[PDB]
Amino acid sequence: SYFSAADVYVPDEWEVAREKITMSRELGQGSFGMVYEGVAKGVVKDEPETRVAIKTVNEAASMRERIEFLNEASVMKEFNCHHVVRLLGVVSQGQPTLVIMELMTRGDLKSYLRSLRPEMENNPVLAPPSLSKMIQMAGEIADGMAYLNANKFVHRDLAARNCMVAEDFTVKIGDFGMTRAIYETDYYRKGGKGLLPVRWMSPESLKDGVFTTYSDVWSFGVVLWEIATLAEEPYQGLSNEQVLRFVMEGGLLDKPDNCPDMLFELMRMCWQYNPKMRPSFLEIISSIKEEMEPGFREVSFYYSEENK
Ligand SMILES: Cc1nn(C2CCN(CC(=O)N(C)C)CC2)c(C)c1Nc1ncc(Cl)c(-c2cnn3ccccc23)n1
Repeated sequence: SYFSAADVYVPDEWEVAREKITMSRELGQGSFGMVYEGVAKGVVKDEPETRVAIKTVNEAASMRERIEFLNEASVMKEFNCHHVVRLLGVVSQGQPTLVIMELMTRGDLKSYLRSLRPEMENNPVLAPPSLSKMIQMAGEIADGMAYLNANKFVHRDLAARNCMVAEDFTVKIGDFGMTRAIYETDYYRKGGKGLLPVRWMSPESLKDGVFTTYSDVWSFGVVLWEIATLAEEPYQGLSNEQVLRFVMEGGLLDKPDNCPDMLFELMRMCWQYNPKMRPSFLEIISSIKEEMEPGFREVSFYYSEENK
């Protein structure tokens, strides 16, 4: 009279010995538990030791919660791309439960962009990012997204808060779902389907709640706008409800102050009302590849043999 509904986590080849992991600096609190920086032995080829981020579930959490955490985190096991944050191992044996991730020392891109805003202290400050630096970020994000699309995924929440920034300033698609609870006001719940990033969503997505790679491209345009405004709220001064109506009826974000023409042109291609007229992520990269740093050819999905 029924199918069993019991969820489990099955230890696999990603399991790492607890003795190989040490945790130091606290990075923050996730929905599941605390996240730390640390060091992991033997998790990267040719590296005796690697700096890592360690997501934890402590001894007080329920086993149901524990298993949910492990199965959610495990989605990242399928990916191996320079521009997607890597999962490096799992400690499911004993407690606390650990998931070991590539460390992104400069944080999420929204936080990073906001950190570049001048302080209200009249001190000397780095000028806003150059076109060349913004283009580099764009290409890296687009490469990670092309990789995900090639692996038949739709992201559904592409936004600066869901990209991460490495020590060397490389931007990558972030660990899935790790910042939505922190930037809670970037979401709006209107019904079933729950909390949706309405200010990042395409007109067609706002209309019927379906997401495609075409709507990921729309969101990519909004990310470029975020980069150019240092992460202002899109459609600031419109309520959540007013955004739905504005975008569905054809309204667009304005060209940011001092935004280079090239970048806004790219935004406009992403924001074509008809999804079929938007470029693909591969086509986006093709258009800016001459402006990418030379090493992009060695590490990108775009130039890899997997891009066929
Ligand atoms: C995303 C991020 N944030 N940070 C820090 C945060 C503290 N400061 C912010 C600031 O401005 N300070 C003045 C302190 C520097 C940046 C660092 C190193 C990271 N890297 C990183 N890499 C990989 C992962 Cl999987 C995670 C991560 C996942 N879930 N999760 C939940 C909470 C926190 C992190 C994470 N995080």
